[PDB]
Amino acid sequence: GHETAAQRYSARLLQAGYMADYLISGGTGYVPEDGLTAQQLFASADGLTYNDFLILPGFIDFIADEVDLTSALTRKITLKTPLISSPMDTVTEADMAIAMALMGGIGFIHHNCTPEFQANEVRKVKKFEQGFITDPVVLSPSHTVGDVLEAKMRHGFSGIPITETGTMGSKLVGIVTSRDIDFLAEKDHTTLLSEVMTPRIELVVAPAGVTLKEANEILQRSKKGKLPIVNDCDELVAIIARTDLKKNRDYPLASKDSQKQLLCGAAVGTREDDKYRLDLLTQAGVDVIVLDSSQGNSVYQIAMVHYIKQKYPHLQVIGGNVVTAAQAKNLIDAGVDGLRVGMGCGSICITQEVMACGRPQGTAVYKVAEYARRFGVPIIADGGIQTVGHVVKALALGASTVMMGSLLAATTEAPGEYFFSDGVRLKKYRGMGSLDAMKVKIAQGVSGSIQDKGSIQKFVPYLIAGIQHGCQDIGARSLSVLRSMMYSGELKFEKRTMSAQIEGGVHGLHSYTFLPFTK
Amino acid sequence: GHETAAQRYSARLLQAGYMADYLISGGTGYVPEDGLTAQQLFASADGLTYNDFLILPGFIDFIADEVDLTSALTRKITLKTPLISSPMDTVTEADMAIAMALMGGIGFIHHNCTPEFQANEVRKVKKFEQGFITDPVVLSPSHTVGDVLEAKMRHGFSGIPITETGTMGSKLVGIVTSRDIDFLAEKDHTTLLSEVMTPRIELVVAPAGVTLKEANEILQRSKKGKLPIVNDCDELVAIIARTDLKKNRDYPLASKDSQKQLLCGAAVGTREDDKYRLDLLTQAGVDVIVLDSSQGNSVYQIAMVHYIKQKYPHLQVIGGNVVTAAQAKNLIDAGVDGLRVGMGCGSICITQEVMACGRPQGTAVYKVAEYARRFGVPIIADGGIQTVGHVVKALALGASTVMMGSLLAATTEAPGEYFFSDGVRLKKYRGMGSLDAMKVKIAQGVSGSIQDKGSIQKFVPYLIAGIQHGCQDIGARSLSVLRSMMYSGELKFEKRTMSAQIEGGVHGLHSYTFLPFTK
Amino acid sequence: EYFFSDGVRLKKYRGMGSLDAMKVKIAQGVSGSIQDKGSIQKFVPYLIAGIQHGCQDIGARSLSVLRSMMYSGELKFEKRTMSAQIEGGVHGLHSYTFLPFTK
Ligand SMILES: NC(=O)c1ccc[n+]([C@@H]2O[C@H](COP(=O)([O-])OP(=O)(O)OC[C@H]3O[C@@H](n4cnc5c(N)ncnc54)[C@H](O)[C@@H]3O)[C@@H](O)[C@H]2O)c1
Ligand SMILES: NC(=O)c1ccc[n+]([C@@H]2O[C@H](COP(=O)([O-])OP(=O)(O)OC[C@H]3O[C@@H](n4cnc5c(N)ncnc54)[C@H](O)[C@@H]3O)[C@@H](O)[C@H]2O)c1
Ligand SMILES: Nc1nc2c(ncn2[C@@H]2O[C@H](COP(=O)(O)OP(=O)(O)OP(=O)(O)O)[C@@H](O)[C@H]2O)c(=O)[nH]1
Ligand SMILES: Nc1nc2c(ncn2[C@@H]2O[C@H](COP(=O)(O)OP(=O)(O)OP(=O)(O)O)[C@@H](O)[C@H]2O)c(=O)[nH]1
Ligand SMILES: Nc1nc2c(ncn2[C@@H]2O[C@H](COP(=O)(O)OP(=O)(O)OP(=O)(O)O)[C@@H](O)[C@H]2O)c(=O)[nH]1
Ligand SMILES: Nc1nc2c(ncn2[C@@H]2O[C@H](COP(=O)(O)OP(=O)(O)OP(=O)(O)O)[C@@H](O)[C@H]2O)c(=O)[nH]1
Ligand SMILES: Nc1ncnc2c1ncn2[C@@H]1O[C@H](COP(=O)(O)OP(=O)(O)OP(=O)(O)O)[C@@H](O)[C@H]1O
Ligand SMILES: Nc1ncnc2c1ncn2[C@@H]1O[C@H](COP(=O)(O)OP(=O)(O)OP(=O)(O)O)[C@@H](O)[C@H]1O
Ligand SMILES: O=c1[nH]cnc2c1ncn2[C@@H]1O[C@H](COP(=O)(O)O)[C@@H](O)[C@H]1O
Ligand SMILES: O=c1[nH]cnc2c1ncn2[C@@H]1O[C@H](COP(=O)(O)O)[C@@H](O)[C@H]1O
Repeated sequence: GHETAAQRYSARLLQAGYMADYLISGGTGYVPEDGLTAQQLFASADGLTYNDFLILPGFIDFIADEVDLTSALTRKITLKTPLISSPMDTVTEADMAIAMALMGGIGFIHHNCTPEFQANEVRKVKKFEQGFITDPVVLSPSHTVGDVLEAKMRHGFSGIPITETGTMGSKLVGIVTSRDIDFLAEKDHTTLLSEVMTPRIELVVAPAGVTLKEANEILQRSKKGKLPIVNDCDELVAIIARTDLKKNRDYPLASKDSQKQLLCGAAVGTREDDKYRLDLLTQAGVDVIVLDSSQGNSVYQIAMVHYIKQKYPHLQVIGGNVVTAAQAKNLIDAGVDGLRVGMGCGSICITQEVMACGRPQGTAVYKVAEYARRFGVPIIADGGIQTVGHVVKALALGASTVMMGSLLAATTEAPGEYFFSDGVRLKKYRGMGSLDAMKVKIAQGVSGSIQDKGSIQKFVPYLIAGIQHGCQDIGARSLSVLRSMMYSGELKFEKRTMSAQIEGGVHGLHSYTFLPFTK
Repeated sequence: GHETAAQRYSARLLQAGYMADYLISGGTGYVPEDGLTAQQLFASADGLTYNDFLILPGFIDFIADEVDLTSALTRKITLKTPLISSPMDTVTEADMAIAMALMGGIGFIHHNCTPEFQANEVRKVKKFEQGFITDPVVLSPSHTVGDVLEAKMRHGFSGIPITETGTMGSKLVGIVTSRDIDFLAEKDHTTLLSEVMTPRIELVVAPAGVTLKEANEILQRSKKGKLPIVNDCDELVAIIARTDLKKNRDYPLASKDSQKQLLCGAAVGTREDDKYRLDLLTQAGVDVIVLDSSQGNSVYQIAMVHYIKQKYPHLQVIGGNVVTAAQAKNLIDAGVDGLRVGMGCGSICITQEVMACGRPQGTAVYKVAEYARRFGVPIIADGGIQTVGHVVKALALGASTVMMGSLLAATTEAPGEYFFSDGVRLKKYRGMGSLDAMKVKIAQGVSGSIQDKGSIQKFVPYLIAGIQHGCQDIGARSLSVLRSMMYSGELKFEKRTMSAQIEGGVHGLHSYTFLPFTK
Repeated sequence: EYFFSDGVRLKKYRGMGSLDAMKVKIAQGVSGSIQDKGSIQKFVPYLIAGIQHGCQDIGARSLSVLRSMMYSGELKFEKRTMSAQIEGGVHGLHSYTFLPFTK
């Protein structure tokens, strides 16, 4: 368990020169009671959203950089950062899902596409960083230089081992890389690969059955770009690439499986066709599934959870969108590994004014997360996240991870093109029930647009630093400590009137121009 | 009664594989308590309007299309859809009242007109769709072709049976339709109808005393447009027309009486003059009456209710406007068959800031409907209905039907013309106390304008799909089940702070553009 | 389809070089939108009546006569300064609401 502000302060006093006190209480020192407990804040029976309250500051005895952001995504998946990219077609295809997994979050690929398109986008995420490359691009020596350029333009891989048959089930005869085809003139689609490959007698190779680390040290000291791995009869078993050692050095938080591939999630619906779609995604090596619906407490979703759990029992499933403990119960009881929380919040949404249904998102995160922790189930807080203060509030109220749409929209890794709407660079961002993309067919989203924010790799470390500094002013040394302080009543809250929200912002300045972060 | 979310979920589990539980309670399974009951929401003693609360989502085990929207309008009238057009001069003359009754609602014709104009607009509604046409347009053969074109331009009917004397009580001698006068040149007002009519020896006719379904089958297999009905002495009793079989096929929800005529309501005031008006409206065949006043709990209105009930005892009467149970009591006790609820809500209204009187419309619907169900009396929620979410909320709080002004204004079927005011197409919409149309003479309305929305026949199925999808996310199979869940405490509500209303809308998008429905 | 963008009914209208619907590929159109105008069968007779009344006020019995007066020098023109374009519009009214045509 955590240690109290009184215990920490008392310990820092015991580290310096500055009796019967331990006998009166002991460890439980006096702190004057101020603000509300989360139990008391929500006992009010009014719909509170992230703007309607504040967190009171604590006691600081660590630097903001020591703050641990490690988070459970599901019963069995842990991420080094609380951040998830929302499965929408204007937010997350493979470029976004790679960028989010590299910065220590995850992406879920959207399903407003064909089953084969979605499984191919998952396959692009899983192939980006590698331990042993077990299914490399291999060519036969009767091929041309034109084939090596076409392979580079079709996959993107310039380093191609050459085996006799042209598959892994064969003897290695050489390697072709970019540096031995790059200078060739346009007399390409004539020249055979035996004329250009570095031949197998010149190669540094390692014997099959080496661990990934032994093989790393062989490749590392060899100064080569690739290391082929070969069996006792001299056949090609795998390759490894120094690029992945560079990627590893460059991204110390990256969310990876045991094969050193990035983690990827995907969405599916609750139709019969989603059963086939799920089979392609599991063949593509997907790590976790979202069941992606406005109202997840349905007989159709509970059927699809039981189907996934009976067919792919090692696969992780997140139950859909819920806002009440009564909804969360039937999906936790159906056997989900996590839940998505939010309905009608979300910047592009109109569900509340179309359907009458929804809930205020601070209340929904608190009520669903307080119910879900009784069973050990993690919560994703989804939509309404406009600031790093909303992320810190969502995490403080009991969410394990936060899922963002509009905050990640109009980054360089978000799908589509910029188009410069109205004297601003301004990219498109639509919602999935938007009727802009897909019997009267009612809309539930609004087909809007968002300002440019540059790369995820520059914007997510701003989120991480904001969350860590928020935890430091609270006095929480990790996100697990922050939630422990909240359920214990140590974390205190204050409500805001309207004027309190106004004085928290920027007042009667004439001009106003904040710079978010400077590096 | 109705079956609960716990009972339904348990039943859907018993349809598959996935004990003391029945002995501990049985049927009343555990659901965690979350949100407020309607009785607890309104116990707050604060004026809540449709924007200040949300409905929490339930359990789904049916498709949204199964949702039954059948509603009581009065103690004795039932409509296949909850929707009513408000009796205002910029909303509802006969074109609107026909369009609303065809889509399974009703219209009440406005009274900012003469008694003879209002009775003629009712008569136009009652004539649009027909079983037996019992007093058809008839001519003598001694009329001219010019008289048939004049009849077509004065009534709108082309199929004119010809009887000797020229009335529906004389020997049939032929029929004239459009196809036997349409090609005639401008030598019209000379030629006798005997020269053009299909003669009685050529006609398909049916014997008087057939049922409507027997006559339908005879007309149907004949492939003619009309079927005359004739008695033993071969005089014209009635006609039927295949055009009405097409109307019946084309509009499966249409609100019809036993004679297969559309239902129509009308407004009258509480002055002594309104008795003559009421005589003419009942002559025209009107089905139901509104008594149309800002404050219905008056001695004048209670007089007029007693007069209508003593004179036309089969006629249905709706009480004025009320917002308190103390008002509702004296009108229910005077013997009304329904109540109109709302005062100072309504988009064009200023009565609250002029008179100091009114009530917040969510509270008023709840308090009046909760009092009125004790006596079996239906409620109309009137005014403030800006969205399909407001309709679902009004119905959930206990209204049986919803009456709309500004939402139906600036459709094609609403009275007046468009006039393109300020770069927007903008039809007129005014309120009935506008002083634009009806001592110092104080105004209570504001003479504004509303954007074009096309046909009622395209816009009402959008309302219907929105209400059905709203019921589906709530988990209600019908509007009766929705109100039963509300009075039982199964239906749960949350209040909204102002920031909760903000996050329910559209956030910091730059551009924003929602298509409401796609077909 | 109409899509109701900002409290106005709002059908789409683009230009054929708009890069919205078709090497740097330079764009030459802008992909805007236009307010609802109803049917061609109701709007074209307003155009026809406006053209006929314009010809009548000019004194021309047909469009061939109108062009014949122009090439002959019988048809006369006046230039407009900017203030002349302003007085040809609607002036210092507070509210303004023209009905185009009414059958
Ligand atoms: N979280 C939100 O607040 C929210 C709100 C609206 C839409 N969305 C998103 O929009 C997208 C579309 O999903 P959706 O929300 O329209 O719900 P959905 O696509 O799951 O279901 C749409 C409709 O079909 C029904 N349905 C689903 N599976 C069915 C089955 N097997 N048989 C019969 N009927 C079935 C549902 O009950 C509902 O009426 C998703 O990305 C979703 O997450 C999200
Ligand atoms: N519901 C609302 O919030 C609201 C508010 C204002 C107006 N309106 C509408 O505008 C219109 C006018 O409303 P109104 O209340 O002015 O109509 P009204 O005719 O009831 O009011 C007429 C005035 O004279 C009185 N009066 C009515 N009958 C009388 C009689 N027999 N003898 C003597 N005095 C009599 C009334 O008490 C009132 O002061 C109606 O269409 C009504 O629905 C609605
Ligand atoms: N070839 C290869 N080796 C890797 C990769 N990622 C990690 N390794 C190696 O596996 C061992 C793992 O050590 P770390 O990299 O510190 O830990 P990690 O958890 O695997 O990855 P990070 O979370 O990125 O630090 C080291 O020997 C690494 O060189 C990769 O993508 N490819
Ligand atoms: N060569 C190769 N790399 C693969 C393959 N599958 C995945 N990769 C990854 O792609 C990267 C290697 O790309 P290469 O084309 O070989 O070139 P590189 O060595 O990265 O050199 P640069 O691209 O110039 O930096 C590594 O991160 C590999 O893990 C494959 O079949 N062949
Ligand atoms: N002909 C006729 N129709 C009547 C009369 N009263 C009501 N109607 C209705 O008026 C409508 C028009 O009738 P007609 O003019 O005969 O033409 P129609 O048979 O509907 O066929 P259309 O020419 O396609 O409109 C029908 O829907 C009838 O139900 C009446 O006296 N004569
Ligand atoms: N002539 C005529 N027959 C009708 C009309 N409406 C229904 N019918 C007939 O009445 C009988 C009952 O049909 P239903 O399917 O029950 O029609 P309905 O419920 O009365 O009316 P809808 O709600 O319009 O379907 C059939 O013989 C119909 O053809 C009508 O307006 N005119
Ligand atoms: N394991 C190996 N043993 C021997 N030679 C190798 C081995 N792997 C690659 N080569 C050869 O070494 C040279 C450089 O290969 P490398 O993979 O580093 O090239 P590259 O990735 O195209 O270089 P660059 O990064 O500059 O573009 C090539 O001639 C290539 O065929
Ligand atoms: N019951 C009948 N028996 C015999 N002939 C009939 C009968 N009813 C109509 N006719 C004749 O049949 C012809 C077509 O009549 P119908 O009512 O179908 O025409 P219509 O509705 O005016 O045609 P349209 O829809 O094309 O405008 C006319 O010559 C008409 O006089
Ligand atoms: O069209 C839509 N209507 C309603 N909710 C949507 C729609 N599309 C996505 N959402 C939700 O909006 C969330 C993103 O909200 P945002 O981060 O505030 O922009 C998503 O993760 C979904 O839960
Ligand atoms: O002039 C007026 N003043 C006050 N209330 C009016 C007036 N005319 C109509 N109303 C009310 O306004 C309702 C329509 O409200 P709306 O649907 O919000 O536009 C009507 O059904 C009447 O109850």
